Amino acid sequence: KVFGRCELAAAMKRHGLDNYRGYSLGNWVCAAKFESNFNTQATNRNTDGSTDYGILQINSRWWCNDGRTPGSRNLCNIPCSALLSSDITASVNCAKKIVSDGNGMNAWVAWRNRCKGTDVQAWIRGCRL
Ligand SMILES: [Cl-]
Ligand SMILES: [Cl-]
Ligand SMILES: [Cl-]
Repeated sequence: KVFGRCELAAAMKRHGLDNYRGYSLGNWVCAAKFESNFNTQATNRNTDGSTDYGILQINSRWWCNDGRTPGSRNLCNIPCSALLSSDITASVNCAKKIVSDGNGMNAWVAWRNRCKGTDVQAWIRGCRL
């Protein structure tokens, strides 16, 4: 499923991500835009042998299990494939853990490089919400 922008904003808000760990909704929408282009099915292999999964590109070395990643910790206790679902619940639950791990949203490279410090409220402009 490829979410619309306002559609994803509404889902993220309903799931309690708006202002979670102090990160406004636009931060989360921007992160998803550049991590997955709002595509729940997105997967991308990383250089260390891990893979990033889903709308928020959650990593298989630390956070989810994909069965093929050396050093995997599965801290979200979830199969990575469950993070590719059309329902974002599992990705949100795991993202809440990631953003609580000490470095905030810096855990998302695309957020750090493309969202951090920018006018992130623009990502929710026009939405009823
Ligand atoms: Cl915002
Ligand atoms: Cl959803
Ligand atoms: Cl923080």
